[PDB]
Parts: sequence; structure tokens; C-alpha cells
Amino acid sequence: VKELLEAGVHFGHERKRWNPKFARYIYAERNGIHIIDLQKTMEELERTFRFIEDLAMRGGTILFVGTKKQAQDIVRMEAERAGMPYVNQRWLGGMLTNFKTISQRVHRLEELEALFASPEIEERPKKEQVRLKHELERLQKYLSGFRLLKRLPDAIFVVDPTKEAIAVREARKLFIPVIALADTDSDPDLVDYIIPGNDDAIRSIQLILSRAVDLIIQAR
Amino acid sequence: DFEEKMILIRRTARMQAGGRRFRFGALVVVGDRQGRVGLGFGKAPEVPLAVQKAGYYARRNMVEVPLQNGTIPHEIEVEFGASKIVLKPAAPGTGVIAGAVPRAILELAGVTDILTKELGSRNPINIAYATMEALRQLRTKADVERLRKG
Amino acid sequence: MLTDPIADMLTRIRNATRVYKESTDVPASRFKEEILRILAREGFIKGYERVDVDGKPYLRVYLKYGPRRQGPDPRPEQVIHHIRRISKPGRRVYVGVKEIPRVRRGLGIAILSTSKGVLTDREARKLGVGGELICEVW
RNA sequence: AGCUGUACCGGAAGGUGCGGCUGG
RNA sequence: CCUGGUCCACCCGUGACGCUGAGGCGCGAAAGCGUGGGGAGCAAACCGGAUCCGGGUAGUCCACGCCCUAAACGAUGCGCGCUAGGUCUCUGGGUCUCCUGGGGGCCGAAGCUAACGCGUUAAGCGCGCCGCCUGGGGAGUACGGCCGCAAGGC
RNA sequence: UAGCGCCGGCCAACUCCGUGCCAGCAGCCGCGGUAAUACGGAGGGCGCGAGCGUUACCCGGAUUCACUGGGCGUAAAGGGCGUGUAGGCGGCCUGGGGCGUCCCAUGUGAAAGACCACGGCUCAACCGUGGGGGAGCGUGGGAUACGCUCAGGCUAGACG
Repeated sequence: VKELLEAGVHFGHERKRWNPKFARYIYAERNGIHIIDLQKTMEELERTFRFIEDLAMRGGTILFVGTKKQAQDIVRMEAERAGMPYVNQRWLGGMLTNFKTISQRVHRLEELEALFASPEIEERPKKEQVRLKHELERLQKYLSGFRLLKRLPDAIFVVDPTKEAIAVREARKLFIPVIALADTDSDPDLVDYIIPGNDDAIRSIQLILSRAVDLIIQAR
Repeated sequence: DFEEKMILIRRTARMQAGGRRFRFGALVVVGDRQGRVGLGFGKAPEVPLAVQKAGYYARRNMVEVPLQNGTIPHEIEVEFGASKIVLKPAAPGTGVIAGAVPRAILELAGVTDILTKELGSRNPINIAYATMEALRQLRTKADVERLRKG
Repeated sequence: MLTDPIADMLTRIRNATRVYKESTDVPASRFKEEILRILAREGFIKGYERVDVDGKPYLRVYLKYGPRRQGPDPRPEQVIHHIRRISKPGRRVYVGVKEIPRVRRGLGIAILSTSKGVLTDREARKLGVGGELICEVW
């Protein structure tokens, strides 16, 4: 503790939203808000961090899934400062159960990217070039970061297990361990390694992700 | 390594703008007669495509049967929808006593001696699913001991 | 009103297991204590303890579950898959030594209230006595 | 709009009075 | 004015005095009947018009007796125990923005269902008692019995 | 001495010729109006065999009276409601009785039939010898966990 407290990690959602299954992590209630038990957060963090350290040491691959408005930039920067891929724009339905199909799009993006940097572009008059530019821009926006996955990942890291329930379902279906920075309105049972924290509060996500990536880098 | 046989072929129809469109459904069981079984249902415009898809599906939905002396460890009754299956162990030299669907499922699982029964609705698809569910819910002495004592 | 206390305990336990609670509370009785002792000895439940709820004596039962599973629906396997009441008020079931049922080829147990107290099927058969078939557990 | 209990039809491929229901 | 049921607080008294209920007894929308009154409006049957409108008796109303049916429905018998919550609303009590009872609805965990859906007001998990079903039509018809003045009901 | 049924699916076993909603088949689905492996004949093939088919009756499949082992919101099925008689069922803490319940011993449960073993007809049907098993009931002796009854206590149901 003493590092989490100032980051506002232990600030949950209102009484209106709380998931009953999460009740085992509530310390107390104050001022119409819920409070997460710092201690439990601590040992859960220790356990999950041990798991991530072991996986990194073994040379595994972790996918980062954060789509929430404030978390996009954080996920981007934190993921780039490591070899691990990420998804931060919008989780296309079927990145895991339909990995081959999305790999087709990865191949398509690769081929376009190669083509634009080739001296054979003098064909295909300006308008077709503009159409291809639009296509390339779209594929770059949506499929960037995902391009690193040559195959199925080894684990998944999700900022919000509820916002990204589809990704959770896919990972569960394909026996991929799940790491989540859950809050008062999440389902603990659907996550193997859970970090009870905050999904808003940029500070909290910054702290947690920075620590995680530093642990990743250190163990390589 | 895996041998294949068909549960049933059916042809379904859907209305369109003045006409009927036919799609074929196949129910396929796969096994090795060693204590592993799989079931799949494949829907396709054409029969070969349906068979291929059904086999393809069955190859992942995989179940290990805890065989012992080529018979089920214990009796079990299982309800799926409006269908009921009853399975009971048999002494060596009894044979598979089952309908078409249960016999087909159990033979590929390596089961040699069992007494079965179908109750309620006897729709092949639901019977097959009930059989698979019943197979999935089987335990041995070792498993029970491990869970209880630890 | 409450007609069958034993059935009440059975349903309470079943409802507790089906939602994965760590413990449950039940009204106190000697016969119920005996049933829970039999269950604990066979390693179906983590164990029972006599407590007091706002004046009235109760028993708190600590339940046992399986390890966390993988894939969709990671809810662990139950230890008490199925518990059923055999002898009910309005239709009592009494069986001799020769008619003692075998539950799940010995994988399960059955509780007999015999002249020599509450026993399982195995020990009841061993001591060579019959009685009232309370409930079956597997 | 349909259905329904009841009570009547000497211009009864059904009609009307008193209610009731959505199985509109 | 007389009177039934019910809820909450105090936790003061009795110490199982409880649940259900074949028959019986009572209640039972509307329509309908009898012995008397009453009759503004509306209105079966009926009197006329162009082929819906204008009148109009019983009836609708009151007192006392009968009749005892229905989409008499939440198409869900009664009592008790257990099983996540969120929201709206009616009515009580407290240490008053919340906590704790008793009703009426809406979304939904687990679970159940053939599905639609139900889901602490269960159609879930159970126990106790009563009623009812055994393919459609013939048909709630025929004969018999009981009730009723009759239509008719069981 | 070799016959009888069947050959569309259920259900084992396919091709010609005759007729064209006619003659017919049919246990259910249905087949027959120019192709019909479904009618009649022939070739062939399945099944049984000195037997093979048909009709009538009983059980099964029928979990389709559901004790084992069903149900009642919309498929058939909650009484139009209340009060309540008989009946059915019923909180927890100690005792007495031992009716229900359980156990032991013994009598009976004839013979034949069923099961097992051995044996005699050249084998088998058939028969013989021996051994048990057997629901239930009588007598004598034990146990009190549950139901029952008789005593006492409690407040969590109910009532005030």
C-alpha cells in the first residue's frame, strides 16, 4: 500500500451498479460510494504479478485489451514499450474464435503496406490510389497492434471485464487465461487472475499498467 | 485414427420469393474405440459439405469415457429437454443393448456391455445430445475419492 | 407450517450448494446433528458447528466444493451432486437387511436410521440390522 | 375486432339487449 | 351510527392450542322468475322509414323470496421453509438520506420450460392436504337420480 | 418325400412381361390413370422347414393409470369463493411403555411346478435322487434411532 492510496485505486462505482458476486472484495461503504479492500487487492496483485512474471520469463505472449475512452492512449503507450500486441480501438467480434479470418485481413494490410512502398504504383490511376488509401487507412486504424500476433496468444489482459465481455467469452472458450482490472460492477468468477481496482481514474490505470509492463521488461 | 458413421441425414426447407430452398443436416459420431467419442451436427446446402462440416465439428467437441472392463462405472439417468436416457453397467459378455442412436454413440466409445433405455420424446438429435451429456457426467472411484478425501 | 425438518435440511443444503455458499444455517435438533455427523465422516461437507442466532440455537454447516475449472462456466464440480429424501411423512419406507439399497454401485451412500442409531448402508449391512431409509446421497 | 354467460327474434349464410375477457 | 378483515411498535401473557379438507353450511357479476311498488333516461321483442334513423313493452331501480352461470382469468388450489440484486409506487416505524416491516408493478443471478416465458408476489428447490386428466368428434348429448314454479343447473 | 410365406419403408431380400384410378393390394404410411422394385405371371433372392402362413385371445413395446415410473399458465386437466365435520399430516429437551419398525431362534409355508447338482431312457424332450431358496403367518427372546402413546419442561409456529 501507500502507492495505491494516492492514485484513487480503491474508489469504486455507486451502490446502483455493484455486482453482488463482487461483494467479497468490499471493505465498507461511505458517502454513497463503494470502497475496495486494499489488503485483498494487495495479495491478488501479488499472485497475478507472479503469474505474469512466470509467463514473461517462459517467453509467452500477452494481449492488451483496453477500449474505454480514457484508456486508449495509456494502452497504446504501455503496449508499444514491449513486444506484446494490443487492441485499443474496438474489439472486432471474433478475433479469437475466428482468428484465421482476421489473419486474412492482417495479410491484406501487409500486402497493401508493401504495395504503397513499391515503384509499381504508377499504374492504377489517381482515383483508385485514393480508394486504396482509404482502405489502407481503415485497416491501419483498426488492425494495428493485432498485426504482431503470428498465432493465438498465451494470455489476455483486459481493462474492463464487463465492457469487454465478448473478449472474455472468447478467451474462456479457447482456454486463454484472463487478467482483468475489475471494479465494483464486475464478475470475479469469469477471470482467472483478477486485480480489484478502478476502470475510470486515468491515474489508477496508468499506475497498474506501468507496473505490469515494468515487470514484463524486467523478466525478459 | 478416427472412424466415422452417420446418425441421420435430413433435408429441411425454407420459403423464398416464390420457391423452396433445401438445406441438408447431418448428425455424425466419431470415435476410436479406446474411451474417446465426439458428436457433431453439420448444416450445409449439399450432403457432402454437411458430412464434412459435421465431422469437422465433432473433431473438437471431444469426450473421454472412463471405461473399465468395457462398461460404464455406474448407472446414470439424464434429462435433455423432453428426452430421458438411462444407462446401466453390464457384466462381461452382455453386448450393447440400445437403439440406433445410443448404440452408434456407445460402440465408438469402446463400450461393449451396457443396458440403455429411452424415455419421453425420442427425437434423434435430443437423444444423441442426452447420450453425450450422460457420458460427460461419468465418474470413477478414484475421482470421487480425490474430491471427497483430498 | 414446517412438516418435514429433515427434508428442510436436505433442501437447504442443496440450495446452498447450487449457489456456492461457504456456509449455511439450520435449526437445531439431535437427529439432524446425527445426520450431519454421518455426512462429515464420509467427507461430503467440510463440517458442522453449533452456534446461536439471535437467541435460538442453530447449526452452521461449512460446505466443500471441487477445484476451479477451465473453459466456459468455470464453476467447480459439486461434492454433493444429488441428495434425495426417501422416507417422507405420509409414506414411510422401512427395509430389512436384505433390502438395503446400493447407491451408484457404492460410489454413493444411503442413511439408515436403525435400532443402533444412524448408519450408512455399508455399516448397517456390516452390523446386520435394518431400519428407516432416511435419504440417499451421491 | 373476436370470443363468451344469459334473454329474445312473423325481413335469421345470423341480428340485438345486459354484462365480462384479450386468447385484438 | 353499527360492524368485518388487516398492518406496525412494545416483546407483556398461553406453551403446539397448527396445516389441509371428501360431504355439509353460507356467499356468489350479469341475465331470468314470483309476491308488491316505482318508472326520468336507455333499451330485447315489436311498430315505421332508406334499404343506419324515429318511437316503444318487458328489463334496468326498491322491499322480501328464488335462480347459482361465465373469458366467475393471474386461463396459475392452500400453508410453511430456502435461493443474487436493481428500479418505480402505496401504507407504517426508527438513531433520517439512510435502516427496518407489510402490499402493488417493472428488468433480471442461479435454476426451470417444448417454446413463449417464470424468476423472494416462482411457472425454481422441497414437504403436507384437497380437486382434476387419459386421443378428436359424437357431447356437456341420451337414460337415471337430486335441486327448481319455469328456463335450467349438478 | 419338399413345402410355405415374403421381397416400397418399418424388415432380411430386384429385374422383365400383362392391365392403366379397371382388375386388385393393404397391419400403418399408402400403391394403381403408360413406368409400377407396392396389382397378376415368370426368372431370381431372403426366412423357416414336415412344417409354414391367417384369424381370435393375453402380456409386452405402452413411462399410454406413472408405487418403482406421468401430469394440470397457453397442448386434456386447479373446484367460482369462504367457514368447517370425518380423515390425512405435524415444532424441540428429557424420561416410562415397546403398538408400528429392526434382529435372532423355532413351527408352518404339502406333493407336483420354478433353480442348482448328479443320474436313467443310444441324446434331447421325459423321468428319478438329493440340496437349497421362498413372500406371508404363529410362538419365545432382544434394540429404542424413527413413527405411536403416556408423563413432565421450552418459545422459534399460532393465538391474545
